[PDB]
Amino acid sequence: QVQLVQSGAEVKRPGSSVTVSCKASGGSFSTYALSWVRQAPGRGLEWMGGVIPLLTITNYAPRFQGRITITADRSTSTAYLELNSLRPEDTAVYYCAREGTTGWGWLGKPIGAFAHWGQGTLVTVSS
Amino acid sequence: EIVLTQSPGTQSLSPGERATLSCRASQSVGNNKLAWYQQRPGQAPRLLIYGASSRPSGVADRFSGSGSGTDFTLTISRLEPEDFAVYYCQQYGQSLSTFGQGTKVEVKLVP
Repeated sequence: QVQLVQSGAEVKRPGSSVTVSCKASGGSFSTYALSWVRQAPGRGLEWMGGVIPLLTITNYAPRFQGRITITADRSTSTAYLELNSLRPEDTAVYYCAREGTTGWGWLGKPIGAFAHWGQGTLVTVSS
Repeated sequence: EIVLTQSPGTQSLSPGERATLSCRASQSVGNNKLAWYQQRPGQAPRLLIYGASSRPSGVADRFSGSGSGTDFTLTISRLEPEDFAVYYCQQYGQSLSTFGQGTKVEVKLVP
């Protein structure tokens, strides 16, 4: 039932900002997290941070904190990743992924595992 | 961070064969909070294993997770064409989640 759909590929100039969106549908009404994961071309996966939309709680990986902003709109179950000032190194596919809650009940710490993924959003830094 | 080391980085195998994939952790992974992901070309990662050995609904039982502490293993039996992909481990035993660098399971072609 759970599906994550991301906004489409974007091309951006250096120094510009871009915002990628991840919309979740299905699942239970719960304190799930939407996390962002980077994959550079030919390279591996890296966790950037995440947000629990129900509670407006955000969580960053330290190596990304200074250069990104993660937010959510809880009424549309949509999470957002803003890359604030783009460099060539920022060219990558950005994935959203959903962490479910643990145990009985709608309200709990998100598990760290990613059972559901968006299709990815390619961000290409031109110039 | 917990550094996760998957080696070797590439393994060359044939269909029908068993693959063993290792993930080693620079520190103990708490409560065996270790996941495995399969990523086929062009596609998003797909969760194969969580809690070290637990298999989500809809994942074939030829995928098996084992291990604990700092030493974890994914075993894939009867490699099917579909199983040639990159495989990643991930620890979430600390709030700073990290991934391994990936192991490519690729078809062994006689050179």
